Amino acid sequence: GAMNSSNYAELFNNDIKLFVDDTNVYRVTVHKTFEGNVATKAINGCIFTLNPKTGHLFLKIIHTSVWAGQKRLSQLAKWKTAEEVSALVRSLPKEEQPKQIIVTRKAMLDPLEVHMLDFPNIAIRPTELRLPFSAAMSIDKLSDVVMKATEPQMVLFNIYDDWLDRISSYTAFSRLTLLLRALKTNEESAKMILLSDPTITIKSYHLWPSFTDEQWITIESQMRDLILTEYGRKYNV
Amino acid sequence: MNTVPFTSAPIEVTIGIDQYSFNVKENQPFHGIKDIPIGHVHVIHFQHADNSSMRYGYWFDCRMGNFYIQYDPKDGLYKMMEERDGAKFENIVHNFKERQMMVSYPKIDEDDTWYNLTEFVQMDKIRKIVRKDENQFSYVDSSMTTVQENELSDPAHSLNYTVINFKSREAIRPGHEMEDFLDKSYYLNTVMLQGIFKNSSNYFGELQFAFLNAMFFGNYGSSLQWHAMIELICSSATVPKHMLDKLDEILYYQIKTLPEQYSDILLNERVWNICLYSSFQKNSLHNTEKIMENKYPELL
Repeated sequence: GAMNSSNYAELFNNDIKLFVDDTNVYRVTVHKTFEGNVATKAINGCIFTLNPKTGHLFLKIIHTSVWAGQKRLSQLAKWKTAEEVSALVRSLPKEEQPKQIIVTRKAMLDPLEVHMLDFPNIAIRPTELRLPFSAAMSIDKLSDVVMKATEPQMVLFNIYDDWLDRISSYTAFSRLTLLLRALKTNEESAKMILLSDPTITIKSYHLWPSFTDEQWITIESQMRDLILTEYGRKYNV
Repeated sequence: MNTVPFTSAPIEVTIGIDQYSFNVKENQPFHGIKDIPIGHVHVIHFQHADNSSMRYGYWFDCRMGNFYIQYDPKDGLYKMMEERDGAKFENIVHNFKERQMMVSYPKIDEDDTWYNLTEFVQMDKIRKIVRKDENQFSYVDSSMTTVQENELSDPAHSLNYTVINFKSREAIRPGHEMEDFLDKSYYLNTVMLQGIFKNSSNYFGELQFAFLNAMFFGNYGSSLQWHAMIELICSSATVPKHMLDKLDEILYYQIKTLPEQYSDILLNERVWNICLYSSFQKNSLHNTEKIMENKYPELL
């Protein structure tokens, strides 16, 4: 069934699993027409498919051309996400195919179950976790490869950089969810915190800065503060 | 006009015949049911006074043989049996009739209710769903599970309804996942109508047989099969006009006959709200929507 706080350590066991987040698949800007009606213009999207154990991100870029002359786009987006995840799975060798796929939105269950009928042993699960994977487009290099894409593309990243050299997958996922929660709550402030010291750079092959263990504790502390302030503001408490 | 004689009534019992029922007292001189209309299937059904659990009964057609009921004190139920001796049977029936020991099938001449509930139901199809080939009649009870319920456990005592599963390789063509899930026309028309049932008459017969099992025995798997078969039509964009017109007529008489007080257990809120209000056929079931809205507005 559903993945919650109670079964949280299961994310870091040796059963291959993938989170699928479809939030950034169908992206639009809403604008006024010359006649003063409203109209949407789609921009490039992305499926956010993550192994939480390894940090291996499968970023399927959804180019605007996939929407051309299609109807009910927000429904189609769920199905197209399900098609692409099913295609990814089939493309992996048997021993790399997941034993579970956790969707971050319950509306993805039926599309994904139906696209995965050929895989009866892969469990499709919802989650009670409010995961901030929507903020993935606040990571500059991910945002950059999506917006530049001129055709459908799959780009492979490690969202944990080299962190698993020094910390466990539990701690790496905690760090990642904290950075993404910060970026989601106040993007400007989060990005300021991450780059305010110019001596700390992002390696060409990395997504986040090259922080020492001490510096990660300072950063993580600054991210917690950012999240609580914004909360106190939101709710006047 | 045909007859199902009873050898005796040794235990107090509520006896059902189609949509009618009679209380019989323990050792009452009851010797059966006469004037049973030829041309339809019938169901004789039982609910013991002492144990109001296990409703149970027999589907039969009088054209196929001479049938009687006899209590078995060992297995503790009213059993149907066939009498092969035509002259012994005629002589039993004439005696009980002369002594007026038989209730008359109480059909009102205006009243097409049974016809309307069993229009497509045929004994040959019931005997493929309920497999006991040595008998020309079929036993069903409250507790009998379906082939589909089993898969999710004694195969002999199962209800072999056609398995319908919206999230099955049967229901979904590879590369038509969204089309086939959101519009079940290919499942309905190619897989089920052309493929399995052969024609809408077999499909409607199973639908109507499933409802009657749900209504008369409170058989839960029967109710599930009845709703699945309604849902497959209503969830299909492409249905022959004649099938939609007939479905409206079928469903109207099922809703019309349902005991008012069992609507809560026999009707699936999600299926009915989806079929009448959300589905492709939301506007194709005028009679059904009007009786549902007038008789069970709570459910909707």
